[PDB]
Amino acid sequence: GMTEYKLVVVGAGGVGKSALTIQLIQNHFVDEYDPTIEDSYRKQVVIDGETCLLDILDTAGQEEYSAMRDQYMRTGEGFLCVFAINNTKSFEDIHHYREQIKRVKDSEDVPMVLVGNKSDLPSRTVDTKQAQDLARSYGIPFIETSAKTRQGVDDAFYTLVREIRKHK
Ligand SMILES: C[C@]1(c2nc(-c3cccc(N4CCNCC4)c3)no2)CCCc2sc(N)c(C#N)c21
Ligand SMILES: Nc1nc2c(ncn2[C@@H]2O[C@H](COP(=O)(O)OP(=O)(O)O)[C@@H](O)[C@H]2O)c(=O)[nH]1
Ligand SMILES: [Mg+2]
Repeated sequence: GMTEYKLVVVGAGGVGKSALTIQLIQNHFVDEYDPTIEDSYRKQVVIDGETCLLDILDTAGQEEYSAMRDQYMRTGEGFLCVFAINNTKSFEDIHHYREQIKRVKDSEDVPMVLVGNKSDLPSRTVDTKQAQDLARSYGIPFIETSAKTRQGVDDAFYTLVREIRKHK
């Protein structure tokens, strides 16, 4: 049968979670997507010759640590932790997202990828070395993306599928 992979995109508001998700789903850059919309989107993709079904949850809204929200995030098999390379605060928030994923999944080795988005912009404030070194501290991959040009979009999502495959 066709394997379905449940992927969750997390990170601060404004980092480009919806833009990255829509680039994967529509193959189009969407510069405007209601920042309050949290929803899931499916796509069949060929990753290493295998057609698999991706189910992408694009998160949104304020933090809520209820039993119901934890139950819903626990359905995720892998997580993209996204920051924007021109927003230092979004990068400094990454550790909080990683800690919450580890808590709900009750595991130290949840499939996860660090994503530095907005790589097309010249206003960089987070050095690539700092981001690579954070991924190394966590023992995860780091992917540089741009939802605008499509740089790294398949690399981010497909690496996460490969991290789920190795974890199973
Ligand atoms: C979605 C997620 C999550 N979202 C946040 C979140 C959201 C908005 C702002 C912030 N800010 C951090 C920096 N300080 C200001 C608040 C943090 N944290 O984790 C990440 C995945 C696992 C789980 S489980 C659970 N109950 C969550 C929630 N709600 C989550
Ligand atoms: N230049 C550039 N702008 C981006 C990129 N991704 C998102 N944006 C912009 O960043 C803002 C936030 O994007 P959005 O996808 O709504 O972020 P979300 O709140 O994390 O879902 C919008 O103004 C987007 O046009 C990207 O890779 N490059
Ligand atoms: Mg959004």
